[PDB]
Formats: sequence, structure tokens, C-alpha cells
Amino acid sequence: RDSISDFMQLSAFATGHKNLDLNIGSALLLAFEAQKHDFSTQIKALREHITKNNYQDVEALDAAMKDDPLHPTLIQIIRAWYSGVIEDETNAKVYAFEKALMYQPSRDVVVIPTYAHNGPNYWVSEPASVDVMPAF
Amino acid sequence: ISRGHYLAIAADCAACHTNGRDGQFLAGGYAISSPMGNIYSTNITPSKTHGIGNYTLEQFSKALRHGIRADGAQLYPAMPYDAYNRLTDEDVKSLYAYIMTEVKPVDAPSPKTQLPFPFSIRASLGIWKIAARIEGKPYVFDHTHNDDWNRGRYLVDELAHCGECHTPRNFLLAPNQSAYLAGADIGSWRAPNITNAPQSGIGSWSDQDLFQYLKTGKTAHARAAGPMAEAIEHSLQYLPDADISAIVTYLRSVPAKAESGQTVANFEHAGRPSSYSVANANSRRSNSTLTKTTDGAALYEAVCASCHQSDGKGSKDGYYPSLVGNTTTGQLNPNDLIASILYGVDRTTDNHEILMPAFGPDSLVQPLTDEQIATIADYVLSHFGNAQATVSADAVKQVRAGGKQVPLAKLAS
Amino acid sequence: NETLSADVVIIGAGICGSLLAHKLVRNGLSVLLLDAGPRRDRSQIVENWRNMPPDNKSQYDYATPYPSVPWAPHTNYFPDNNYLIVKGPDRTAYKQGIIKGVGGTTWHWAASSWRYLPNDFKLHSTYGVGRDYAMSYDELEPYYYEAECEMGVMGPNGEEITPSAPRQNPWPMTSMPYGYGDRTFTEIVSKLGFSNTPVPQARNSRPYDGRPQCCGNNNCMPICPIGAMYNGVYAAIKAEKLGAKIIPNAVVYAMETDAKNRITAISFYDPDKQSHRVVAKTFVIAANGIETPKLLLLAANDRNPHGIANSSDLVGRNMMDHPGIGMSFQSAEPIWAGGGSVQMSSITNFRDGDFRSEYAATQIGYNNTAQNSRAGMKALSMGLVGKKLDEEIRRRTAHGVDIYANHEVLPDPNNRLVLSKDYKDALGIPHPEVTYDVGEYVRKSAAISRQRLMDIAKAMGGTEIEMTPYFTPNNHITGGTIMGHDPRDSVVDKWLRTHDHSNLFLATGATMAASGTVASTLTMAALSLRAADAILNDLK
Ligand SMILES: Cc1cc2nc3c(=O)[nH]c(=O)nc-3n(C[C@H](O)[C@H](O)[C@H](O)COP(=O)(O)OP(=O)(O)OC[C@H]3O[C@@H](n4cnc5c(N)ncnc54)[C@H](O)[C@@H]3O)c2cc1C
Ligand code: HEC
Ligand code: HEC
Ligand code: HEC
Ligand code: F3S
Repeated sequence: RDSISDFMQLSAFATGHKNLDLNIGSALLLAFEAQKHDFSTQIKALREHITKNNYQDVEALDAAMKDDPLHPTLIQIIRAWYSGVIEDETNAKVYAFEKALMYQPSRDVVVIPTYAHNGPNYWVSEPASVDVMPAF
Repeated sequence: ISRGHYLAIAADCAACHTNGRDGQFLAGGYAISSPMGNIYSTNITPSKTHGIGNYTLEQFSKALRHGIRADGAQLYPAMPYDAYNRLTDEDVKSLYAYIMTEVKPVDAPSPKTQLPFPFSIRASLGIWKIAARIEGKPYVFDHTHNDDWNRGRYLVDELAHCGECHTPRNFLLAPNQSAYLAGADIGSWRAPNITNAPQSGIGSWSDQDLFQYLKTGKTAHARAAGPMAEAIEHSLQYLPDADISAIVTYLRSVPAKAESGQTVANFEHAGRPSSYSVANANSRRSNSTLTKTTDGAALYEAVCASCHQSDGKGSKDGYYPSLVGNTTTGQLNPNDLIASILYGVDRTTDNHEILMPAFGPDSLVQPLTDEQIATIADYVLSHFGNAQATVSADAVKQVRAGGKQVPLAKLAS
Repeated sequence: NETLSADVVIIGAGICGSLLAHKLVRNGLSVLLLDAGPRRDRSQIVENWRNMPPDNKSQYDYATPYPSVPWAPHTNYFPDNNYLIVKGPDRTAYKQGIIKGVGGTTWHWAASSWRYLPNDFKLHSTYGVGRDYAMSYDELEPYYYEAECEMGVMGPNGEEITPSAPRQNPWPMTSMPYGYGDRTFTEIVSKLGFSNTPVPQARNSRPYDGRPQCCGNNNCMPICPIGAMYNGVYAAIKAEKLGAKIIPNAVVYAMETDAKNRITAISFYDPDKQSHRVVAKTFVIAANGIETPKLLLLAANDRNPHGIANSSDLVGRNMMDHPGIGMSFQSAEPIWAGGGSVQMSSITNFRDGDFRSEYAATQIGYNNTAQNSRAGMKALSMGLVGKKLDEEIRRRTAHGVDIYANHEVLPDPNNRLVLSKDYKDALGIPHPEVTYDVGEYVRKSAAISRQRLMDIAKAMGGTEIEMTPYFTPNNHITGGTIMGHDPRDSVVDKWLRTHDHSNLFLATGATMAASGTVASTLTMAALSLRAADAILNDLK
């Protein structure tokens, strides 16, 4: 629990989005510890860094950790939370879809491929502008 | 348009005397799946050879209200003459004029209904008619209420014959008047309770909601399906607005009738914020022709996540209905839900066609086994609508067979 | 299995075989569809695609939802099973994908049903290049229309778009409205002088057949979870409903000919490599443009040592396809791909002309598949973080544009389909091997289509301009079974009947004596039903 709670806290800080599914988090952490045994030590170290340096957002945290050994793990957990996958092969396990974070910033216009948007004829309307962040 | 044409449109005589989209209109030949079997509608066009062109006014009124043909035989109750008996003489002569003067004769015999013994002979029907208490004084203006109340009663009981399906039938398949507008199983489908009961019936429905339901069949809480699909797409969508207002006015005044095990209105059920696990189908990759995916959530997302979202609230624009807080899923009896899963929904209103695909064995989208219906309906019922009901393999297989078999049908063995 | 005897045995239970079986069983005959693969479910293909890692959603991978069976292997070009060895300097042009099962490749096809021009049937009579068909388009018109009605195809009913295929009775649907991107492409290339036209899509703009209308899931590639587009499974189960027999897991490998060269029986293997024999009055192959010549060469009898219907040495020869070059880039203005279907528009201005005597005519089309997965993957590619990650995701999914340009290839006998002498499968069948040469015709055509793509990129102002040096696979398996009147220079006649075997018809993709310039599966369906009528005349 404590590992998973700190896991969802670190993911909320790294992604910058407070609304994250808990099952997706628990499952992603399970796959993460499956891939490397020492993921818990790395996440405690990363939380320690963000707390001690008092990093407000993940942007300054990434800027100040461009060369430290804990950059790859943060980048890869962000990759797993967004893309929903961890590996780079065509047979990797997909752990979250329709809730993966890449499909959210373009959710209102771009339809999630297997879930229908509003109505059978929505695309008759003009789309939203690209310079506005909708939500999430 | 003419008074007779409007009266026929209101009475919905076209839906049951037309054999689908083809089968030129008012030539009959359309089969009703009565408990005894298929009852074929007769051709009503004024054809002198094969039609009813030789019919005169007295015989037409007799066939319309008391169920006797020109030859003298009785008409099967599948004709709603028990409720059609109460139109006034002006209305019956208006329908006479509409039939002989406004519909083209067509020279094509309709199929003859062949009923199993002892229902093969259509002569014992007089005993059922006298036992059913059909007669039947023609309608008169009740002066206790306003004009709209009487007009709504006229459409409900005389023209639209709501009690033909919304009033349960007794042992003799006669209208059990005591539970007036309380719903009944009419085969694979079930007409629900529509009385003024705030929980069992439509008493809690807003007036605009009932008006939209009666004019289009599409609203945020209920969608007309099956028998309402045909009834609305054939009778009510062309019917003028004031008569819809009279209808809702009367439905707001009918006495209440409670159903067993109801606590909230059928459209007042909250949804469980639960979904499937995406990871579980990773074990199901490279695994075509699904038979192993037995979990309710996995099947639900496999077939039903596209239209009704994983949250079960449907489309934003409303074309895909909100399964949460919907009467079909919120009814205690899943016969509406099971029938919706089995046959889909097809309703053509203003030449615009609602259609949700069937998921029976003859589906073209995804023909899926009966156990899959049962598990899917169980998940839908528990998570999004009324969680107090259950759906089993036997119930869905029964509805596939054509609804529960009435005891009388066993006499034909 | 003792005999599985029938009036007609027709092989390949795809759209070809399913439509053939439905038309034949609608006339009251005995029909045996066979297919090399098992059954599949739409919902399971949907879920398999649902859990497939988005890296293969970035680069278009449509197959892994559909499993591959060891006895009947189908082509996969993400990590390759080496099923289809292709050689020649233009080898990459022939990396054609297929699926084996109840529905075939048509299980996952983009629903671009098209009509050929009459000139496409008389190219050598019109330009002195290519080859002429055994018949004309007016002969095939009513068959083509009945296929359009059967599948439930949308089309641009009233528009004088370009000189194109004439129609006699109009289209049983109206095309669904464009998405934003299709409108933008149309206007910008109307400014560019290119004529963009709607694609005719075998989908539901309104409920029909009992299937709801398209929801714009933009996942026609590979599979819709709604059944709003046509699939061969529809005709398959429809034929099954009328009493026709289907058999999964039936891999044909041999056949027998009597003294009159008429086919008495053929022999297939089940997954357990059990040989079962089937005997029928009529024998017809409707499998694929690669599978059919494979079967023909595989069972070369003593009467036909070189191969079945190969007396002219033209089985698998003259291999046709559309050499394509596909492009991806980032638009200056938002393009917003993902609205509606997966293909809605294409440029058809260059589908014909007097230039055809020198170089090939080309079709420039656009992919309407959602760029959201590609955008997310490319945004994560340089490891960008925070809000900037979402901004980059949004700009990449709003500015990603995907084009392609296909050509027309002339019949080359050297374009061959030798059976591999080095690779084999679970049943021991020699795996297919092709050797493709694109030809100076298509080289000259590409020399101009490339300029056209440079102009299409420049006028709209794309960034990250990516160009492949090779030809992309357009998966139109035509040629190998050429039509004609002379038995010494062809295999089958205008009624699809083989010259060597009067009992053998070939309703396959390889039938087309020319590849044309556009999609050609609806031509294939028209041919299949023409063969159905020929079988009707033969047996009645
Ligand atoms: C990525 C892609 C995009 C495409 N886009 C388009 C497009 O836009 N427009 C268009 O018109 N077309 C397009 N196509 C082509 C189209 O999808 C197919 O060519 C079409 O389905 C025709 O296939 P078929 O019916 O001939 O074969 P299929 O239906 O695929 O196969 C028939 C069956 O034959 C069986 N079989 C094969 N060999 C044997 C054997 N030896 N013994 C027994 N059974 C056997 C197999 O089991 C198979 O199921 C595309 C194809 C691909 C791959
Ligand atoms: C005369 C015009 C009426 C009126 C006012 C109503 N009915 Fe019907 N109806 C039928 C069936 C099978 C259903 C249930 C569909 C399902 O289970 O999904 C309905 C539904 C309704 C409602 C909705 C109320 C609800 O609880 O969902 C209402 C308000 C309603 N009806 C009123 C079938 C029939 C008929 C079959 C022959 C007949 C006639 C009518 N209905 C007539 C009427
Ligand atoms: C589908 C329900 C239904 C409705 C609604 C309906 N009918 Fe019929 N009708 C029937 C059936 C069923 C029969 C035959 C029943 C029998 O033989 O016992 C019949 C028989 C008749 C007959 C006898 C003709 C013959 O040859 O048997 C007449 C006349 C007739 N209907 C007129 C009407 C009129 C007028 C209306 C007003 C629109 C109407 N019906 C509405 C179903 C219906
Ligand atoms: C996009 C095709 C589609 C599919 C697939 C689909 N639905 Fe629906 N469904 C609809 C539409 C559209 C309606 C309402 C029709 C209208 O408003 O015109 C509807 C209505 C319903 C109704 C009846 C609502 C009412 O008031 O009568 C139920 C119950 C339902 N859906 C549940 C399901 C379930 C459970 C599944 C999956 C097993 C499913 N649907 C699959 C589109 C679909
Ligand atoms: S995925 Fe389906 S909803 Fe339409 S866009 Fe393709 S047929």
C-alpha cells in the first residue's frame, strides 16, 4: 500500500495531472517491480529528491535532473502512465486504454478509436483550436 | 388530411395490416405471434374479389367492433376489437369512407392462418367473447372532466388501444381490467407499468418527458423499443400534438398500481463507477473466436463499450442512451432489457432511423451465445441500473423461443 | 472425412467465396465453401486490437489482433514470420498482408469499394501498353451494381467529379459528411489544381441490413466494434443460413484430373495433417492473388507436370499491384485527423489520359486514421515532460498528415511467384516467394508523382518531411491468372473458366489482366458473381 500510495503520489507529481486511476497505478507498479527489483528504492529516492529540493512542478525537476541516474526511471514511469506500456516490443502488455494519458489532451475532437464520440455524425462541426488545453 | 385517414393513423390499423416495408400497405398477411401460433392479418383494401370491397357499413362495423366477418365467422382477439368496440358511429363510418375511398385495391390473397387444434376452428370464439365482457356500449362524453381528459381517454382506450398491451391478460387471455395499465408479457417483450404510480409507473415522469416519449420515443430516461418502436413509428409520430397533450393529461389521471419489489422509479438508479481491466485481455491476445472471455466486464467492453460508454451514460448528444437511470435497465423485470439485447431497437421517426443491432444468434454484428447475454445483462443490471434483478441462461433462451409459454398453448399438443 | 461431395466445390471462404456461396445457395444448389483457417469473432478482434501496444498504432499495423495459425500462415510485416519471401530491386513493393479465416483479409479491410473505367479493360487497345481483358465493363456493370447493393456501399450520388466509371442505377447510400481534414485537403488541393473526390465506402451512413450506422470510430482499420461496414462474414453466415456447408481448417494441397483433364477431386489437410478428399461436379478457386497460383503450382499432376492450367506457362506470372509511396508529415495548419472513417477522400485526376502510353497513371489518396497514438509516441520519443508534453501531443495529433501515391504496373512475365525451395510450414507446403520488378513504366510515373508529392507538401507547408526511397505495398493482389481468348497466352476466359480445365473457374484476385489505378476488390466481387452466373448456366 505504502509503496503503491507513494507510487500514485510520484505519478501525480510527474504527470502533473491529479486525476489518475488507482487500478492502473497498482497494475503499472506491479509490472514495474516485475521488470526491475529495485524500483521501490528508486521511487523513494525520487520522492526524497522532489521533497528536499522542493520542486514545485515536474518541469524544474526534469531540468535539474538531466544527468543524474534517476532521470531514466522518472522518464519511463511517465512513459508508462501516458502510453500505458513499458516495453518497446510489439508483444508488450497493454495495461490501460481509453484512460491512457496521450488520448486525453485530444479527447474532445479526436475520437478514442474503439469508443464512440457524441452521435453518429459529430464530425460535421468545426473542431476546437489547438492552443487551448481542454481538461485533465 | 381526411378525418378517416387520421382516425386510421391514430388507431394504428396500418401497422398490423402491413407486412413490413414491402407487402403493399393494408393488404394484411402480417403474422402476429399469438400464444396459439401465427395469426395472419387479413387484407383490408376494398378489392371486389379478394378484398373487403363487398363489405357494407353494418358488416364493417360488426367486424370492427364485435368481430364477425361477412360470412359470419368470428375474428380472433388478435384484432383489438375488444377496445375497438367503443368508437362512435361517426368514427366507424369515417373509417369506412377512408377504406373504400382512399386506399387502392390490391389483388393478392393474404396467407390463411392455420391454427392448431382445438383452435383450428374459429367458431368457439363466441364463448370467449361473452366471457371476456367486451360489449361494449359506444363511447360518450364524460362531463366530469375537461375536454382534453375525454379526448385522451378516447385515444388511449378506443384508438391507440394501450390496454391491448399494457393491461395484463387473465387465464382466458381476456383483458384483466383490475390491473388497469399495469403491464404484461406480450411475447418476447413486456409492456411495463404506465399508471400514475411514482415508482412502478410513469407518475414521476415530467410532462415534457412524456410528451417527447409519445411523439418521438427518445428521451434522456427511456427509449421506445420493440412494440413501442412499431407503435410510435406507425401511429403516434404523425399524430397531432394536441392529442398527445390529451393523452399525457389522461395518463396523469389513471389510478395507481404498484409492482412487487420497487422502491425508486425505474429511471432513478445510480451507476457503479466500475469497469474492466485492460491488462486482462493481454492474456487474451492472439486468441480469436472468443469463448474463454467469460468475465462480465470483458464481454461488456467487447461488445457494448462502443455505444454505451464504459461508465454506462451513453452519448453526449443523446443518440446513444444513458444506460444509467434508464427505465429499460431500471425496470425490475429484465424482459425489456433481455429483448433489447436479443433483438436490438429499430424505430423510424421523421424518416430518421434509430437502430441498435440485435445480439441473438442471427445477428450480423456479433452473434454471441446465450450465456454471454446472461452475463452481460447481469453486469448491466448490477452496475448501471437496477441491481436487484438477475438474468439467467433459461430466461434468455425462453425469450429466444418467443417469450414464456402461456398455459393455454399446452392445449394444442 | 469420406467424400464431402457436392454439386460445386468452391475454395476460399472470404468475401469472394462467401458472396459466391450466397448467390449460389439463393438459387438452390449444393455448395462447399472451404477456407484454410478457423473461425474468429468481431468482439475478440476488437479486444485484441484494444490491448495492442500503441507503438504499432503509430506505424500502421492491422494484423496482430488476428492470430496466425501454423498450418495456414498469413503475412505479418511487423516482426516477420518469413511467410512471403519477396525479391528483386523492388521487393518492398510487394510486402502484401493477408489474414486467413472466416472473412479473410476482408475481415479487416478499409471498405473502399471502387469501379474501374471502361478504358481500364482495353488499355492496349487504348494506349498500346498493358493488356486487354477478355470482356468489357458494360458486361460487368450489373454484377458490379448487385455487389454494391449487397455490401451496402455509400457513394457520391450526384457529382460530376471526374471522367470516371459510368453508372446505370444510383447508389443505395449517400456518402457521410467529411471530417475537418478531408475538407482541408479538398480545398488546399483544389487550390493546387488536384481534383479530390469522396471515396465510396461500404459502410452505413444510415441503418441498413439491420446494422447501425457508422459512429466515426476511425477504426475501420482494422476492425469496427459496431458492424457498420461490410465484411465477408456477412455473406458467409448468410450463405450458411440457407444451408450451404462451410469448413474451417481446410487447407487444399492436391487435385486430380481424369482423361478429359476435368477435375474429379481435390485433397486437403486438416491441422493434424490428415488428408481428406472432396469430389464435386464443379471446381472453382477463390482464394487470393498469391494463394491461388500457389495451389495451382503445388499440386502439379502427371497430366499437368508444370502446374494446373499452366499449359501457356502463365500461372503466377504477370504479377500486378499498385506501386505506392506513402508520406507522413506535420502540417503548418491543424489538420485534425480522426473524424469519421479511415479513408474518405482521394485524388483521381490522374486515373486516365493519353499519357498512359508512356508512363503509369497514379492515385493519390489520404489516410484518415487517427494520429493520436502516433502523436503520443513521437512526443514521448524525445522524453519531453510536463505540460509541454501535452502541448506537443496536441500539436502532433492536430498537425499529422498521411498521404500515399499508388501507380499502375504493366504485365511482366518475369514477375513470378515461385514456390520456395528453402522454407516450409507446419504442413510442409512450400512458402510463397515473389520476384517483383516495378518497370520503367512505373519508374517514369513515380518520377512525376514524386514532384506531385513535393508540391502537395510545399503548398500546404509541412514540416518533418519524410520520404521513403522505395515503393510501399498497396496489397492489391492482381495478376497470375490473366484473362484472354487465346489458351496459349492466358489461363482463363471472359467467364473465368480455365482453358485447360472446362470444369475449373478462377474467381481470384489474380484474375485482373491489369491492376488499374484504384482499389479493385469490388471488381473482384463482380467477377465472383459473374462466375456464379456462369456456374448457374453450366449446372442448369
Ligand atoms: C492493408 C490492406 C489495405 C487494403 N486496402 C484496400 C482498399 O483500400 N481497397 C480495396 O479494394 N482493397 C484493399 N485491400 C485488399 C482487400 O482487403 C483484399 O484484397 C480482399 O479482401 C480480397 O481478398 P480475397 O477475398 O480474395 O481473399 P481472402 O478473403 O482474404 O482469402 C480467402 C480465403 O482463402 C483461403 N485459402 C487460401 N489459400 C488456400 C488454400 N490453398 N487452400 C484452402 N483455402 C485457402 C484462406 O483461408 C482465406 O481465408 C487491402 C488489403 C490490405 C492488406
Ligand atoms: C397508448 C398510446 C400507449 C401508451 C400511452 C403507452 N403504451 Fe406502451 N410499450 C410497449 C412495450 C412492450 C413497452 C416496454 C419497452 C421496454 O421494455 O423497453 C412500452 C413502453 C411504454 C412506456 C414507457 C414506460 C416504461 O416503463 O418504460 C410508456 C409510458 C407506455 N408504453 C405507454 C408496448 C405497447 C403496445 C403493444 C401492442 C401498446 C398498444 C402500447 N404500448 C400502447 C401504449
Ligand atoms: C395487428 C392488430 C390489428 C389492428 C390494430 C387492426 N386489425 Fe383488423 N384484423 C387483425 C387481425 C389479427 C384480424 C383477423 C382476426 C381473426 O381472424 O380472428 C383482423 C381482421 C379484420 C377484419 C375482417 C376482415 C377479414 O377478411 O377477416 C376487418 C374488417 C378489420 N380487421 C378491420 C380493421 C380496422 C378498420 C382497423 C382499424 C385500423 C383494424 N382492423 C385494426 C389485426 C388488426
Ligand atoms: C451503436 C450500436 C449499439 C450497440 C452495439 C449497443 N447499443 Fe444499446 N442502444 C443503441 C442505441 C442507438 C439505442 C437507442 C436507440 C435510439 O435512441 O434511437 C440503444 C438502446 C439500448 C437499450 C434500450 C434503451 C431503451 O430505453 O429501450 C438497452 C437496454 C441498451 N441499449 C443496452 C445495450 C447493451 C447491454 C449493449 C451491449 C451488449 C448494447 N446496448 C449495444 C446503440 C447500441
Ligand atoms: S470503426 Fe465503425 S463506427 Fe464507423 S468509422 Fe469504421 S465503421
